[PDB]
Amino acid sequence: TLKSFTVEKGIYQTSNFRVQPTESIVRFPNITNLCPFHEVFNATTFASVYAWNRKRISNCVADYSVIYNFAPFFAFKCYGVSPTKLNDLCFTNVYADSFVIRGNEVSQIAPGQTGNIADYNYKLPDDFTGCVIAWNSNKLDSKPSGNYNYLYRLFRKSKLKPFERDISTEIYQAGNRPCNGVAGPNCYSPLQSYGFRPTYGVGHQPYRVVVLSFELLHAPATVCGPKKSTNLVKNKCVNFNFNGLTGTGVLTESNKKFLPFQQFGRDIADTTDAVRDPQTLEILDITPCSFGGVSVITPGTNTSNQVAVLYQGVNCTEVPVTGSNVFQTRAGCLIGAEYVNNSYECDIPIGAGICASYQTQTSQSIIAYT
Amino acid sequence: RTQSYTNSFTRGVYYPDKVFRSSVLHSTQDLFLPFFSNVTWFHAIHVDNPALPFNDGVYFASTEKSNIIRGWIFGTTLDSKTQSLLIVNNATNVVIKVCEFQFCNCTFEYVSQPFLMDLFKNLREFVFKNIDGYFKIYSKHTPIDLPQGFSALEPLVDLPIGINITRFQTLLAGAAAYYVGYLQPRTFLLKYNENGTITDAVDCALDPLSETKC
Amino acid sequence: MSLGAENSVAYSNNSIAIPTNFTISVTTEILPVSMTKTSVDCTMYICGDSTECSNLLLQYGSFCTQLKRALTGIAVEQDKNTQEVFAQVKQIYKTPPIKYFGGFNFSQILPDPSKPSKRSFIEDLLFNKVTLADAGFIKQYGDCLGDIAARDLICAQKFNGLTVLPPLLTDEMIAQYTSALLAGTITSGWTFGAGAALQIPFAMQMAYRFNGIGVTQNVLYENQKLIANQFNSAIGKIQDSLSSTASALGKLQDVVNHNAQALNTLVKQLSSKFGAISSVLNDILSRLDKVEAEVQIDRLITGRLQSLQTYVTQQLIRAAEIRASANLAATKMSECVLGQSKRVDF
Amino acid sequence: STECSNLLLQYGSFCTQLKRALTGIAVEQDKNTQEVFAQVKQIYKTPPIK
Amino acid sequence: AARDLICAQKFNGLTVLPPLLTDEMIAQYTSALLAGTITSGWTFGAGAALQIPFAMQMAYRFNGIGVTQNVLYENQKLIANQFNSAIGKIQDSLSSTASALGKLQDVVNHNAQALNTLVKQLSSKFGAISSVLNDILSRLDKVEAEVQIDRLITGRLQSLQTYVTQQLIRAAEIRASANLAATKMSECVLGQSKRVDF
Ligand SMILES: *[C@@H]1O[C@H](CO)[C@@H](O[C@@H]2O[C@H](CO)[C@@H](O)[C@H](O)[C@H]2NC(C)=O)[C@H](O)[C@H]1NC(C)=O
Ligand SMILES: *[C@@H]1O[C@H](CO)[C@@H](O[C@@H]2O[C@H](CO)[C@@H](O)[C@H](O)[C@H]2NC(C)=O)[C@H](O)[C@H]1NC(C)=O
Ligand SMILES: *[C@@H]1O[C@H](CO)[C@@H](O)[C@H](O)[C@H]1NC(C)=O
Ligand SMILES: *[C@@H]1O[C@H](CO)[C@@H](O)[C@H](O)[C@H]1NC(C)=O
Ligand SMILES: *[C@@H]1O[C@H](CO)[C@@H](O)[C@H](O)[C@H]1NC(C)=O
Ligand SMILES: *[C@@H]1O[C@H](CO)[C@@H](O)[C@H](O)[C@H]1NC(C)=O
Ligand SMILES: *[C@@H]1O[C@H](CO)[C@@H](O)[C@H](O)[C@H]1NC(C)=O
Ligand SMILES: *[C@@H]1O[C@H](CO)[C@@H](O)[C@H](O)[C@H]1NC(C)=O
Ligand SMILES: *[C@@H]1O[C@H](CO)[C@@H](O)[C@H](O)[C@H]1NC(C)=O
Ligand SMILES: *[C@@H]1O[C@H](CO)[C@@H](O)[C@H](O)[C@H]1NC(C)=O
Repeated sequence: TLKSFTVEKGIYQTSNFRVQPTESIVRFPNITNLCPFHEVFNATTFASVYAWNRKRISNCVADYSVIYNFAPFFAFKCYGVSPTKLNDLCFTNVYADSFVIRGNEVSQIAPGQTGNIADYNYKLPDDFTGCVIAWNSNKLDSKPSGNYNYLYRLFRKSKLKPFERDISTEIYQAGNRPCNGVAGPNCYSPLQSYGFRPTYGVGHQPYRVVVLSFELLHAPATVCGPKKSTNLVKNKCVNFNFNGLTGTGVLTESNKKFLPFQQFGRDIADTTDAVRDPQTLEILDITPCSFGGVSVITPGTNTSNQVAVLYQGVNCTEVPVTGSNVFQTRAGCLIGAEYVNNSYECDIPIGAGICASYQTQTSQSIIAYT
Repeated sequence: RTQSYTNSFTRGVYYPDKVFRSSVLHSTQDLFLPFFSNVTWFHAIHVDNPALPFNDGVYFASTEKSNIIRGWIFGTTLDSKTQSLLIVNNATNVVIKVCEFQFCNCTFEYVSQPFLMDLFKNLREFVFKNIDGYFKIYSKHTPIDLPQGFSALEPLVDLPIGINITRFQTLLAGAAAYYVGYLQPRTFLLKYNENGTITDAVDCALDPLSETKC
Repeated sequence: MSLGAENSVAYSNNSIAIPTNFTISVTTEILPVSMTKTSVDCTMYICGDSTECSNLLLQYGSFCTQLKRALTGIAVEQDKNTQEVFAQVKQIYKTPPIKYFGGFNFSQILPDPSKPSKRSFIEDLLFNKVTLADAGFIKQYGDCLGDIAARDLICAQKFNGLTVLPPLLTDEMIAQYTSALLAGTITSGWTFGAGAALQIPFAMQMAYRFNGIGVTQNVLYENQKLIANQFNSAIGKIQDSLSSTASALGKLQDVVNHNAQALNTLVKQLSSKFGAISSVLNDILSRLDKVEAEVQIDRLITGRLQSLQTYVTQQLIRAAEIRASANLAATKMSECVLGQSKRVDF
Repeated sequence: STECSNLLLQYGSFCTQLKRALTGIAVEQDKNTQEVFAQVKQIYKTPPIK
Repeated sequence: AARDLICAQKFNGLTVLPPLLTDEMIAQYTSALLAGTITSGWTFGAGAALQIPFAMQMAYRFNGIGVTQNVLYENQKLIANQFNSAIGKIQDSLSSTASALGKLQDVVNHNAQALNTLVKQLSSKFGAISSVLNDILSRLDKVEAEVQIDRLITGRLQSLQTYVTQQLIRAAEIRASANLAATKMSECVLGQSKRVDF
């Protein structure tokens, strides 16, 4: 630590001890069904962008590795979450929406992105912890005469605020003249069809897009990945994977009175302290296992080589275990030095009226004294 | 109708999250009832216009001991033209509906225990809000007008409906009396006890003493 | 605001005014000496048993060796401050059993063996008045490993690598130093500050001090009883003033409150995001793949290093201020307890 | 600005520390002026003759 | 048309608080401490003021420096003339040279130049593309505007922390010099000094 080949007489602080974890415990909710992603992805037709279909996915087990088989898409690019880490931790509710757009409008379905579709057809929130899957469908959703099945909205009296859908169609009033259901000069139909031809460019081809909106925290989990569970253990510093919330600490019985809608217990420093078991409704306190500072007490290298270790601030009735002499202080306890009833001047300090020295005994050793 | 105004005092505080916290002071920013505001008192007597706007959050209260209030109808308009929210509770098991039947698309039928566990004064209190497609329900039963005490309301029932609501009304089985309070975005400081129940609170934008406390 | 009461001396070039009577008064003064010694572990604070954060921190730089060296120097400086202000006497004196010092009381100041700690009445009142917190390693990781319904801040600051070192000199040897200095001042006078202690009764010592201040020593031996009664009444008034008002030890309470507030801010700093998506290292390493988690961990590590630099710099400035106050206390102890000082209002 | 204040709120209590320190400096100068100059209890007055 | 820097420091959120004691109240304290030394000697620093003429008041202070009091009473007019000549000479010395007040000028100049270099650093870019917030929120959308705002906030917070640290060190130095001034005021005005060259 001191980056030197010789050290002088005195007390030195070097490192810290930590009790290593023993085993691994994984606790997941008891859900056995399989999520119908195939029904979402293998569909004959998709609804329009102004009338997008929303599917609720809950109370099943989701396999995210089978999505690459269903659709030949480019990539699975996501905000806040990674593709590769989906199967380990797990969520509460899954929202799946599917609609069809042009090639120019793929870039504006994003958090914080505005435009035409984002202002009038489908708007994403800024903290949107989900993502999209887009792929070309020029061989299915295109016709030589033109596929006129899909519509979009051009005019609206306000902008879109997120996760809302407009169904009713009204003739827009672009001037002071009222319309009253008549398409006049300043009155226009709110919907226009998509012109989809196979002879068009790649920027105007039809695209089948599916967005997967995922919800984080609260709402005790209904959908989780394919990882199996593990039997619960208590009073041991072990690893735990509780609903995807990993950590390291001591699992123990707790007497806290959680409300029935509450599942997590937070400390002052924004750290999980009390946890709810997903299998059975019991409350467990999470405390990290024992650690502390380590002090090295030594004389000079020119004098001797014998070293006494001070375990800083921890009781050594539970020390993770170096000689045979143990003396207890207020600052901790001392290993490798005995205790004498003599009273000398302080050669090297420890704290709380304890001083060490290198002295004769018969014959040279490290003694501690008041 | 008998439109009357009474002091709301300090009867609009609820748990803003589903996280247990013990003996800590946490400051949150959420839609809330301002302290010492005015609520609207109605004496709905039938042998009156029940048209009440939403205005981003509805605080509902009822001091009626008997189970005479049945449910609430929500939505934009009630003409069987657009989507409207139709909580009906027949005092046996509550039924939630998304359909727009005139004086009887998610279609979320939540058939379980009712929202009205009550059989002293036995005041009832409800807080309704809609942020990110979610109509929340907070409810408490306080055996005690508005008393000088605190009662933290709990998120007992959640609704993933995702519709748009502007106009709401009440339902009866004529001595109806209820209080309507409005919600505005504000900053609170909430005091948790050692048991995890909110016992003290302060508004951060009411008084310079309260702003100094915040 | 009023600057004070008005006064006007009727001055003329033939008028002198001399006193005809005196009054002995006792005045207290409070000075800090030391503060709470702390030490910060980087890897348990910034990371909290995460290997990727430790790899990024060892890739980052060598700031933690500087921080640990600075905090160790502050701790050694605090021990030096207490050693310099208190241990100025060479041999630990003891009081004689006979307590007749010319009619003076001398009972609230000398210690009594009835208490387990050899502490007098006024030291007991001073220790009872201060609402002391974070004494040292009085916990020894025993209560924090147990379960408490209302978790205090102290277990949270112990679990995040922020320890409080106990002082080298505890309360009993400080009380023994003060008892030795009182025994030397009462029996020997100022002669124990120069060489060995020379015994002298209290009346000739008070005559020595009156001859020092400029009054002929015949005034004392004709007014011994009045001086003794005024001294006893002044000690009683000082004891009543400490027993009534609890707002007299504001500087020491300010020192303890400053250290507690600094450690509370250092603990509560980890609740923020610093521009990252989450304040938990485990959530970042579990939700993301390698590169973006490295980006978020880089932002969090930069923010936590900035916070720790701010805390260490503030602690160094406070250490310099308390060292200056301790040096003033040490020279006041050297020039006023061990002798008679002629400087006006020192 | 509102959104810049929102992004500043993601940082911790840095500005709570800095505003508290300068207030502690600003209270200290009054103590210095009171300690140096106000060392006399009563406001004295010179005689009219000089 | 010629705008001063005081208005820029005013609108950029850098207020300056007034002192509690005004210029008149310090003058009354100094006049009172002059009225205590002339008409009472060092007796008003210990207990209550005692009336005493200036002849035995000057004759007391020669006994502190080892000269018997007959020297003053045999040489009073010469001492009075020398005191008046010294007062006139130090009045002319302060009236002629304006460079004697170098210590009190630096206290103003340090704080003025520190505020001036704090205000000037807002024109820096701190790794962004512009020194104006409103330009980059009129031009860029929020996804990378958040990153640009984060870079600007990091630079401004670093500059503010540097300024607060410099203010803390300067206040500690001024506190030490003020305690030295306080003990000099309490020892040399309110009484006589046996400390040589104090
Ligand atoms: C100097 O002051 C003391 C006060 O401490 C005077 O003592 C008082 O004398 C009166 C005489 O009537 C008594 O009633 C008081 O009880 C005494 N007080 C104390 C505390 O003993 C003393 O007399 C004064 N000296 C002179 C010469 O008058
Ligand atoms: C010295 O002062 C002490 C403290 O007041 C005196 O002790 C008290 O004397 C009164 C007088 O009867 C008693 O009522 C108290 O109970 C005593 N207190 C204690 C703690 O003993 C003492 O009398 C004074 N004189 C001497 C010579 O010691
Ligand atoms: C699921 O959870 C635990 C797993 O052992 C079991 O006790 C419980 O009965 C199970 N419930 C169902 C409905 O499978
Ligand atoms: C999708 O799955 C169905 C089975 O339900 C299958 O008939 C069809 O060929 C698959 N592919 C497409 C592109 O629909
Ligand atoms: C250490 O442990 C022992 C027994 O386990 C206990 O009696 C003691 O109080 C503990 N603490 C200290 C400081 O010795
Ligand atoms: C609430 O409204 C009524 C009618 O406008 C008014 O009289 C009353 O003062 C209001 N309450 C307040 C301002 O607290
Ligand atoms: C929603 O579904 C219900 C189910 O019967 C139906 O009555 C209602 O008309 C639907 N609303 C629409 C399609 O807007
Ligand atoms: C609901 O409809 C109103 C118009 O009545 C509109 O202003 C608002 O933006 C809509 N969306 C909401 C509240 O999310
Ligand atoms: C917390 O709950 C216990 C259990 O009955 C109760 O005795 C105590 O009074 C409660 N605390 C408060 C502050 O009411
Ligand atoms: C004393 O003061 C008076 C009043 O001014 C003055 O006339 C006189 O000359 C002074 N000196 C003596 C010795 O009286």
